[PDB]
Amino acid sequence: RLCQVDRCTVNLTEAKQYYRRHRVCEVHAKASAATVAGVRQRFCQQCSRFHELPEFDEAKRSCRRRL
Amino acid sequence: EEFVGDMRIVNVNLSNIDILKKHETFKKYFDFTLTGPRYNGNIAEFAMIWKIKNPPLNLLGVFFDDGTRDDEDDKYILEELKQIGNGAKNMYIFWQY
Ligand SMILES: [Zn+2]
Ligand SMILES: [Zn+2]
Ligand SMILES: [Zn+2]
Repeated sequence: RLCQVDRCTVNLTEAKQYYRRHRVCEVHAKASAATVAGVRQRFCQQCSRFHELPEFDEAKRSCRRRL
Repeated sequence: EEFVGDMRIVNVNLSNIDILKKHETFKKYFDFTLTGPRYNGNIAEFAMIWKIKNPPLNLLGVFFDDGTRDDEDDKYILEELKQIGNGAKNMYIFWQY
């Protein structure tokens, strides 16, 4: 229970440090959507955090904030 | 100086990769456990994970100091990485000897 995606049983112990630190597996970090705490979310490339889908435009990998 | 848009290409020569473990700027972004030179798709701890394709003998890594980009192993050779800065002000290219 290290990946934030509900029911993801990937062993992050053996993942790259990036994934272990941000509590997300490679596939879930790149998924257009995933259920996190019962809510459809996407792993924001620029923030390295899950946000709810309304914070993104369509299929964009990063949320609307221009950093 | 070499530029692609508003992005400066900065070649950095190191006697070994261990020097970057003590570099105030770069130390958070390298993954020193990884074999073969990596680039970062974003700005976060340990973010330099994406295998650079067919790297030259002495390439140690690439760090883009801003923006996000396509994040995949064995896709982009070094010359192609210069084209996907996407808002990076500096592309640091780390070399040995
Ligand atoms: Zn996962
Ligand atoms: Zn975001
Ligand atoms: Zn982080």
